[PDB]
Amino acid sequence: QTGNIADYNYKLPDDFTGCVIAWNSNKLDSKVSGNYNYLYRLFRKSNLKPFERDISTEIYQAGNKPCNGVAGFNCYFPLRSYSFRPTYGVGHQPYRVVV
Amino acid sequence: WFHVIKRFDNPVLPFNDGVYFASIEKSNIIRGWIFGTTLDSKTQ
Amino acid sequence: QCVNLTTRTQLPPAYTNSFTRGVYYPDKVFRSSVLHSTQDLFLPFFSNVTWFHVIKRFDNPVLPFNDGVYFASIEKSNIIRGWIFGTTLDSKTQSLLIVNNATNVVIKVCEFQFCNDPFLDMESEFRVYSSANNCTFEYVSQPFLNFKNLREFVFKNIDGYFKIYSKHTPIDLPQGFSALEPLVDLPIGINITRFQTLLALHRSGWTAGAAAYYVGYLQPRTFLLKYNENGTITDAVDCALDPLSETKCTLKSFTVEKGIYQ
Amino acid sequence: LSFELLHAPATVCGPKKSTNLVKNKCVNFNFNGLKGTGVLTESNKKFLPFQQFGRDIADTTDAVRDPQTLEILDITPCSFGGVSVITPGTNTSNQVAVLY
Amino acid sequence: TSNFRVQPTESIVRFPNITNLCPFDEVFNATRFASVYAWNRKRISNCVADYSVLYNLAPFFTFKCYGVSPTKLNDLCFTNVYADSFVIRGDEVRQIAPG
Amino acid sequence: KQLSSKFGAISSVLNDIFSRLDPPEAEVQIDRLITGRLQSLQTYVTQQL
Amino acid sequence: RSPIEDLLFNKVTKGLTVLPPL
Ligand SMILES: *[C@@H]1O[C@H](CO)[C@@H](O)[C@H](O)[C@H]1NC(C)=O
Ligand SMILES: *[C@@H]1O[C@H](CO)[C@@H](O)[C@H](O)[C@H]1NC(C)=O
Ligand SMILES: *[C@@H]1O[C@H](CO)[C@@H](O)[C@H](O)[C@H]1NC(C)=O
Ligand SMILES: *[C@@H]1O[C@H](CO)[C@@H](O)[C@H](O)[C@H]1NC(C)=O
Ligand SMILES: *[C@@H]1O[C@H](CO)[C@@H](O)[C@H](O)[C@H]1NC(C)=O
Ligand SMILES: *[C@@H]1O[C@H](CO)[C@@H](O)[C@H](O)[C@H]1NC(C)=O
Ligand SMILES: *[C@@H]1O[C@H](CO)[C@@H](O)[C@H](O)[C@H]1NC(C)=O
Ligand SMILES: *[C@@H]1O[C@H](CO)[C@@H](O)[C@H](O)[C@H]1NC(C)=O
Repeated sequence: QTGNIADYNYKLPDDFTGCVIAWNSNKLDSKVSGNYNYLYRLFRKSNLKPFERDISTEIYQAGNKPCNGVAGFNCYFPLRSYSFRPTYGVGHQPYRVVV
Repeated sequence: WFHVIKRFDNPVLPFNDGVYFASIEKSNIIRGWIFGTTLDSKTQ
Repeated sequence: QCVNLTTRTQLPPAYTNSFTRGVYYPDKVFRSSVLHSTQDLFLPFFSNVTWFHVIKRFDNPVLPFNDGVYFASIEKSNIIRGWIFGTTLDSKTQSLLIVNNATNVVIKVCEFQFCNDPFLDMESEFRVYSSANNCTFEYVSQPFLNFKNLREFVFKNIDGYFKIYSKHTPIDLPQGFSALEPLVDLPIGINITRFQTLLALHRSGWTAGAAAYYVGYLQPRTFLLKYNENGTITDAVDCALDPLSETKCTLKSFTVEKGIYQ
Repeated sequence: LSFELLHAPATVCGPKKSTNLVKNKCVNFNFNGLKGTGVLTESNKKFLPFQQFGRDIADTTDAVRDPQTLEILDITPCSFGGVSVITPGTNTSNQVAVLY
Repeated sequence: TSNFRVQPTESIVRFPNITNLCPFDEVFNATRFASVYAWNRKRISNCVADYSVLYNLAPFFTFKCYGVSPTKLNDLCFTNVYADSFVIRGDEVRQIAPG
Repeated sequence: KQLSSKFGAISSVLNDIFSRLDPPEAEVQIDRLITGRLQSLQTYVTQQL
Repeated sequence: RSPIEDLLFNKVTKGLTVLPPL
């Protein structure tokens, strides 16, 4: 698969054997002001290998200017917060996925 | 080949693929190995 | 701006034959010294073709838009101007318009308002359509243009792509064979049901020179394509005309030996 | 600035057509969708302007023209073929020779 | 026993010669833009966007894109681009946000 | 000439199928293509024998 | 070659390869 998570967050190999288990967690895991405890990554230097967890907090660099650990010109924060709310649709509904 | 005697050969080499480690070891000198991308708190 | 004309004379259309005309390149694939067979729309060999004469003769009829069309014209002094394509020739549906004056060619598709007798008038008048509301595509290019010159045009509408193939061979339909190189491809993707033509009028009451054009319809029957050492088409053989050419199609050769064959 | 995600036939694609060209080497070219391996060699055969890519008796891309440049290049495969080994019996000796 | 074959090294064919099919300077280099309430609408279709001209100004402000990361704007293929240009004072530049 | 046969696939070319079709089924399509080519090769070998 | 064999020779005209005869 190809996507935001299927490329930079979690990959599944072609010979993977198992099951994918999902549930609606909008009753418990959602917050009226928004649940920012769960975060996702959008900026990576290369594609993430399957069954690999990335815990690097380094700022992604696009241009030749060094980010020096902070965002700025051609520098963006890889980590982004979720928008889990109970009053929104399926797209903002958190789902508990167990692999 | 690395020889330790007064020689202290502990270099850092990249891990591009799998490695084969052979040691003619006496009295249990070698204890273990350290593996990591950058060997710091920024990585695992 | 269109007005009624009552100077047209009533005459039945003429019919002639299409001995060795109506073969183009199936694709942009180059071939050298190989015998290749392809399945697409093509003009059948030795097939019927409709003939019209314009001299005082005025011939602007209404013809359908079958999957394959063939247009040939024995043209002198550039009397021809272009063609009209559409479904009902009004603003209720998209229509394709082709014009090519003395300096350039304009390819336009829009919901033009067409009258019952389109015409074009050196040239100092332009009375073809009336309105243009829903269209955003326009194209311009270099102009494509006793008898001395010939024109051969075919139009194909496959997968929403309109293909116009042109070839000029300066010298009834003359006896001979020639290639038909593709000219331009445009991704229009519209519904076309009835098509028309444009003829230029000379003012000196209007007088036009002697001209004639041929209109035909292609067929999806299987043919044979021969590629010489120069990559051009020299001879073609129908696979369903006579049994000898059917066996030529079966044996994949232009000659057959003495024997029994099914 | 706002866009639409898969609500209509696509019109504005980004430029993904490699960086440069390779001559006198068999590398995998991607000519607007078709993928093949061969050495780009100059051709003395005249090419009509409408033709884009050639075809051999094997129905494979052996000739092509540049999508922008008017120059024409022929696809010729580089060195390939089977290899055989000649040797005497193992009881006699172990010397071997290579043969293509 | 086997066959001999050399392997390819690089995969480069041509360069992005593709020219711009529609002007773009009318949305940011105009002499005067429309008002905040009567903001004009610009239609972009059947064209190609050259986003490599993004670096033109020294005081150029950061992207702060919402929903699309600027890293992957190139391999995307869109079908309709909307341009909405109107003037905002400098002390409510963060007002344009959901919620 | 039998190499340029569809053999029930979308196209006779392999790389466009690999880079366009979802691998899960693309594996089935390429398996059908290579087994059709194997059948043609086996027929050729039998005729040659 | 004798001319009879010469006349007989004159009257006769991607992984795959042709092995030359021994
Ligand atoms: C692993 O680390 C190397 C350098 O240490 C880096 O080049 C590579 O991209 C990393 N792998 C992933 C999946 O990020
Ligand atoms: C062509 O069609 C006309 C009527 O449409 C017919 O009179 C004529 O005999 C036909 N000619 C041939 C060669 O079929
Ligand atoms: C030919 O038609 C085009 C239509 O775009 C027009 O601009 C041009 O002036 C015309 N030329 C003449 C000589 O009428
Ligand atoms: C076509 O143009 C007319 C203008 O008279 C407009 O009313 C109509 O909505 C348009 N239709 C489309 C599909 O754009
Ligand atoms: C053309 O007409 C047919 C039948 O009326 C319809 O199915 C088709 O969608 C039309 N084409 C377009 C592009 O709308
Ligand atoms: C092919 O073209 C050459 C010119 O390079 C010409 O001399 C030759 O007669 C042509 N062959 C045919 C069959 O027309
Ligand atoms: C880009 O293409 C045009 C024609 O398509 C050509 O004239 C031009 O030379 C090309 N660019 C370069 C750098 O060669
Ligand atoms: C827009 O204006 C800037 C400065 O006024 C100039 O540098 C640039 O060339 C213009 N055009 C584009 C396409 O940015």
